[PDB]
Amino acid sequence: MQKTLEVWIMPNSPQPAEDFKALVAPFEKAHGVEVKVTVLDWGVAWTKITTAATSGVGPDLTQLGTTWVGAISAMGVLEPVDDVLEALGGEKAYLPAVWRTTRLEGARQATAVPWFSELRAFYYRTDALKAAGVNPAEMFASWQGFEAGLARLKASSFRDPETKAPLAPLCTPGRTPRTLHNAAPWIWGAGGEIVRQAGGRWQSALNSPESLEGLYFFLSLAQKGYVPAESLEKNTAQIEADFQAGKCAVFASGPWMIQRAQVPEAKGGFAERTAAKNLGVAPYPAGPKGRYTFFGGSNLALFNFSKNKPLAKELLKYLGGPEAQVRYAQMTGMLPALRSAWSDPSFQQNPLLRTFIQAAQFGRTYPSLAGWGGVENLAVQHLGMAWDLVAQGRLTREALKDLMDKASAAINQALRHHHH
Ligand SMILES: OC[C@H]1O[C@@H](O[C@@H]2[C@@H](O)[C@H](O)O[C@H](CO)[C@H]2O)[C@H](O)[C@@H](O)[C@@H]1O
Ligand SMILES: [Cl-]
Repeated sequence: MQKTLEVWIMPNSPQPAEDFKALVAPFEKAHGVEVKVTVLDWGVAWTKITTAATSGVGPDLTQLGTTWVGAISAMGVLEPVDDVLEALGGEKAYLPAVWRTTRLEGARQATAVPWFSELRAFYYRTDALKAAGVNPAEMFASWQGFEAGLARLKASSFRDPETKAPLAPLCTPGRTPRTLHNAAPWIWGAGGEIVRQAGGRWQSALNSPESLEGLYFFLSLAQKGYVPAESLEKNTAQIEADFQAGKCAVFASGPWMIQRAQVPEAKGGFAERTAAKNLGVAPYPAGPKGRYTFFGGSNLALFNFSKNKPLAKELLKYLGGPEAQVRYAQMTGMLPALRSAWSDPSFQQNPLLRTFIQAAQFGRTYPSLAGWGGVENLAVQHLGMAWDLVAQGRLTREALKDLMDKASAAINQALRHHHH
């Protein structure tokens, strides 16, 4: 009789269950096991996972967002996977920002195996920068170059061949629960942080001088006319759609847009569009205190009530390992989490994907706190109010400071009270 393993995943790929079943079919055959997959919507998965964790009933493996690893690990419900990670090549096999997501911050044992990385870089219209007299090498080198490039893009008379209208210089979604990930590289490039250990415990640093310098630099680009009114009312998918449709000269996204530019609109791509034929990528520009690439993605964890921890760890080694890494990155439009897979020809032969791997060298993640969930909720609430002021042209350094002072009080309260 076939042995059984159960895995919970989120919708990472176009046919989530079918793709995952294709991914693991070789493992199934090699180990005489049927891997049962259950797909959870991103918005319901956290509660289903915490219900599994406290009830002691659930799958053998679950996908976790990198930002969830601290909270679940602090519940004491995850099997240590230092063995699996040593098998896959240890600390040196991962970018440091990815390695940080294998455990609760400061914890003795690893509780999650890196599966795939989300990262962000700037897509840009090669045609629009040429017409505006902007060298992408200079525009994406520094904050000064970035803003000077947007000023040249705003002044340009260039029109999209299909829309027959001007392009907005920069699009950024102002209506998203993931708004903190778009702010994070500006906070970081100014020498700031969302949280910092201050007198030995974690506190908000959103109201630090450096955090406020970075956030004002980014949010003030909208107030200067570089981001349209309508973008601040849109979500991540709607901004991708606006770039595909020729409305934006520059926007931040992940690697999946490259594949989408190769596929016809009938298959959900944008190969027919001017943007697909005039596509550039550059990493985030260097701020005054450094250059940082937002990293996220997903890991896999083993529940300590699993009835077959040895076979589950063979599946973690398979999913974390070279061949499965490349294949699942292709399926999902993400990067491999395993650093050795960044040298696969399927990343090396495409110049746009080579640029993503250059951006990956600056990768940075949030601290893996047990309380991260509450921190991010509160940060997003107050960043939402800051974007609201941007819409009215009423974001001053003082109004931003007042909002991040409110966020910091609330975050510090949440961090003190986190239940164990
Ligand atoms: O906040 C949970 C996790 O969110 C992950 O991002 C997901 C995107 O990659 C996917 O495209 O959309 C879903 C639905 O909005 C996102 O949740 C991040 O990659 C993780 O780092 C994060 O823990
Ligand atoms: Cl941070």
